[PDB]
Amino acid sequence: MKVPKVIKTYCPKCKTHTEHSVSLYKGGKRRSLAEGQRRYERKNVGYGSKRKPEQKRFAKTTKKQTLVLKCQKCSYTIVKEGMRLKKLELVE
RNA sequence: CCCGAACGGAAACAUCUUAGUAGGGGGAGGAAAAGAAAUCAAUUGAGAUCCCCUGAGUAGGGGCGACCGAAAGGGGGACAGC
RNA sequence: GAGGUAGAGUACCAUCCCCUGGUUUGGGGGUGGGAAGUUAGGGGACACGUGCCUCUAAGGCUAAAUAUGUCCCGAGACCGAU
RNA sequence: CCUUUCGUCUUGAAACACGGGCCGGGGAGUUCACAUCAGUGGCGAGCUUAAGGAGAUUAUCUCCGAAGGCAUAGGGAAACCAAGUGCCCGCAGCCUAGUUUCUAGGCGAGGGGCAGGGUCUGUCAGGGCCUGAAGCCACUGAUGUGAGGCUAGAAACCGGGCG
RNA sequence: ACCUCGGACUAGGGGCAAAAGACCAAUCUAGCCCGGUGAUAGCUAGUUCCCCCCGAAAUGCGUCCUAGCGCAGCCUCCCUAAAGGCAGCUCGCGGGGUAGAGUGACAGAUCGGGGGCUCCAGGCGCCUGGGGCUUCCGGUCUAACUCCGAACCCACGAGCGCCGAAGAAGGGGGGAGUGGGUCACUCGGCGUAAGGUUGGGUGGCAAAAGGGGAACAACCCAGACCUGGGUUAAGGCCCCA
RNA sequence: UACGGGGGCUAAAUCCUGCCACUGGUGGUUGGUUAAAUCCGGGUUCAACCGGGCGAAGCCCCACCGAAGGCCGGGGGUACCCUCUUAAGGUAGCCAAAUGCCUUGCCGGGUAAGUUCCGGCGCGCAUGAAUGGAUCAACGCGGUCCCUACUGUCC
RNA sequence: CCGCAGCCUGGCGUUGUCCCUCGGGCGUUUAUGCGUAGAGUAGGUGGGAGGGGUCGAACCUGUCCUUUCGGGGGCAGGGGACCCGAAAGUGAAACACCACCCAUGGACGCUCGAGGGACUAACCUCUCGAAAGAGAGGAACAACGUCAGGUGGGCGGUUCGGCUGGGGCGGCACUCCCGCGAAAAGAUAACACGGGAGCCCAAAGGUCGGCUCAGGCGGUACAGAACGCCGCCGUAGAGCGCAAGGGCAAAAGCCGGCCUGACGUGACCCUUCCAAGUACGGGGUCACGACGCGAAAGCGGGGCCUAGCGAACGCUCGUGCCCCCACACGUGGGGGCCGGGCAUGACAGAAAAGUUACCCCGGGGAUAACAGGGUCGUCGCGGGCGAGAGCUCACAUCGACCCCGCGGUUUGCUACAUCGAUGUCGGCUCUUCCCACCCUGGAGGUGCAGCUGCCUCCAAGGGUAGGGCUGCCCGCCCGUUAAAGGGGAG
RNA sequence: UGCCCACCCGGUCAUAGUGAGCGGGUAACACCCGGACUCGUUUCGAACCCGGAAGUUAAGCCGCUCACGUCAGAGGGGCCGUGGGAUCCGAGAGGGCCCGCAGCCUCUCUGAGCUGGGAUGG
Repeated sequence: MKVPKVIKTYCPKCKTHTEHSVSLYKGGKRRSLAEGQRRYERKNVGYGSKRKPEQKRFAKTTKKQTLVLKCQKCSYTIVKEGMRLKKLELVE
């Protein structure tokens, strides 16, 4: 697909339809020392089999594409619903 | 007091649990152990330890799965401290 | 009033391992470092700082209150010779 | 005169399926704890004493002992907030005169439907939950769950010894 | 590389094996005994007093699931609740594309003739044969065609009819088994077929004795409180009888 | 204490498993490099120090020598052609082998008949010379086939 | 799927002393600096108009080093005492003193490397020695401990999907969708049939406006059946993204204009999933708010409608706050919500390879193999009919294409019976049955001179061998005989 | 008066349609006049938009006739189902019969526009 860089949509803080910056969604860094991460080593310490099952088989060819819009007039950022696509082209 | 199991359970099973039990080794006594806080808790309080009833399946742990699982305080027993 | 004493590879720290709810927080050990020590230290749920509160280890030793039937008295909605 | 042999598995299969010589004796849904219900009783905005102590003809018994737990308010993670009333239909019973024999009408407990209120959430409608004042204890009972778990039945694996 | 005797040593996930997974005490794809341990069984067999009342399913969805379970439906028992409830029919009023029928009403399938137009081959401008196009006329089929279209089945209202305060629409609660069905008839599909399989509806049987069909789970008659009398059903009536 | 210690295939024995591309040497050269000694110039009041021409042998190069070391494939196509290692591409043998499908290749032996076996010829789908192919002396309670003698195995 | 031994490498400790070249440093020792304008070396910031001054300066004269030989910096004597300005320039001034930074070199005690070397006193190896102790070689290595990484079926535990007309192979009927199945309510099976999806579209989306298609006819240069143009007809025969079904004409089709509603938040409801429980997903109807389109009504939370998709846990993102302790407070760091993404196609979500013919266990006739029953595609046989050949003539005999029947001799399916056993091929012996008659008996026809033939019908009383090859059956063959029939009886 | 006759606004959505022929208009309705302004023609006043308005029943509109399409009625012909039941027939396929219902096609003939709300014309 093709999507323009700027889309006039509603801004919750601006309480009307405003211009926005549109870009793909990117996951953040794993951010070690998380509670869900801390227990991993505390569960991996000692002797035993691979404590947590890990996925090895993959079925879906692609992954869901998500749109991220930022509200220029108030620096707000909104999170949109995902969708399955080949590759979301950001060219206007 | 050291060493240290599998069986099963998770309807599979590997983390986990079954479990510091079964069992090994050492060493006593008629009881042993422990015993005088680097204890608690929290509006500035209590006052060794032990066991009994509660606190309580609460706190908290774990493919958050089966399950495991306190303490503090209160109530009893005798309450000895050098 | 003045002066003095008050326990080291011990606390504590990093790491690996063990276990217990102890979890970024517990205790033990191996390994490496490693203090202060009275004008000392520790502790008061992640770390650090600040104040406030309470204890003083790294040596002892200890009456009773409970664990049990190889045994001895007693009792029993325990059976009558497969 | 009419009549396939017991039990079980089983769509039927029982009669070519299994287990069945005879007799006698033995022999299999129990125990606890929790949860929940029923039935039963005691008390009641309380209930309930445990563990435990004292006295006693001594495990019986009597008194004492709320320790505690459940209910007595819910929402949400929290900071916190935090109700119990108001309409209507209407059973039994009662009252009214007829009782002609009675929904003829009222009163109407209970109950039902619209409400309302507290709470979080949503910017309002809303949405989720709670709220109309009764549970606790004791016995027996039943079922689920955990313990060998109705009875009996395996290859397995492990520890320690003995060849 | 003979054979054998007495002594001695090698221990089980080990020992030995001129090695067959052989032997190691009759126990060897991992020795024995005792203890974990009353291990694990979604499997297999048994499960014991009487009377009486009531009284099923073999289906759907999910499941490393089809030899079991969860949620349903189907049962029994209890309490509350207080006038309606509806397994049938009739009327009224709606829904339908199936049986059938049609193909010039689409989609396709498919047989022939006639007329005209066009091209080619042959023969003497003509004729014949063949090729393409059109028109007209005729016929043959459709689970995946429907211009039409029943019986029929279903919704709702009213009516009829039945049950109902002796024995009660709704609500709550305790306890289950049931998830392998089969056959007969009837309308399908698969397959020629099948006491085959797989669907819709009904009926038994399962759990239903009694009478007939010779005996018999299911075929017909017909639902066993008991004794007795009588009349009858499905069937039968020469003898067995 | 390596003619050893341990580990792996095998089972005795016998026989089959044209080329100078590189090096070495020899011979030579248009041509390039090449030490010591010597000449010239700068520079130094002379010496130390910088560049220019001559510079032997060896090396750079070519050809030959393989009873000099030694070497001597595969693929494409139809035993042969062709690029490269590096020059060519291993002759030869064996075979109805366990290899051959037409099958019982055909024929002969052996019997009345032989789907068994043996041997011979040659159509090699698809042998192509190494942990392979061929090979039987002696040996075997090994397996198959045939003959004699034998004989109640049979009729 | 993995885990643990062992092995290799490296780090740390047992780990000592001299060094040695270089590159790093540690705390020190010191000394070295011109874009232009200007008395002139302003390298860049500070306190600082005072700093030096028998608490020794200006002046010039040389020895000396260096440099962009610009020029400054260090030497005592000759000289016994003087210069910079708060004054002139510089986007930034004082060679007025003392500080910081960059930058060049050497050295001091310590550390690390590229490393290298040496020694012995650790320690190791061996010998002597009763002990004590001594001697010989390697060496701060090795070896051990510990940690990490690589390898690691040497050893240990495990799984080895599901559906299935036995199982495996086969395929996915295992996730969702169209029609048919399917029988005019709904629901309704098949490893039934014909098919699709794991997307694509910033425009293929919203709205407004305009035009009407496929196709055919007549006339015009190139001109053509079909490029364009002018007229006539054309009820969909086109087109609408992707399979099918349906729907659609001033449109949902085609062409332009403007847009981003393919909207945020909170809802109810349909299908999923009938009656009669339920995850997703899709879809519909809303309110609040703001948008966009059009004059407007109004229409727009995606595609004309029906397929285009993923729980817990954990991770990440956005969101405004909330919480972090047995004392409070501060900072950091964490935790929670609410929603989004990261996947599981075995698609209602374990992390998962083969053999066991050395197997073992509890079962299974809910189920394979031999053996009954049902059936008859095949097999054998029969009959109908009759193209054809036989000299003529279908039926003496052969009968093609077709059609209708029988048997349950093999062979195909069926799983009703048997899995706590109905012991499996052949053959031997022995008994019996049947007739679709091989011979023997009777009768007949004949393309029957006679024999030999060929064929039909009746007839099951009797007989129907012996050998070779092959285990058989089957099959080939030998020599006689009347021939050397075929089948049943678990 | 009137009512229907067209018109504007419709409902029914073909019995109301299509095609041809003819008839009707001095109002109504169109045809038709012209574009400077409004607006507008990826050329054009074609069309649309605006300003109009001579002529005119030829279009259209309207009525009528005839054809076809199409709804019904009747006739002829075509074709033929299904519920309910039986130890009825038939081996089966199938069929009859008693109890209840039908419809389908195709030719012939006969009809074939209805109606609400308002300003013109008779």
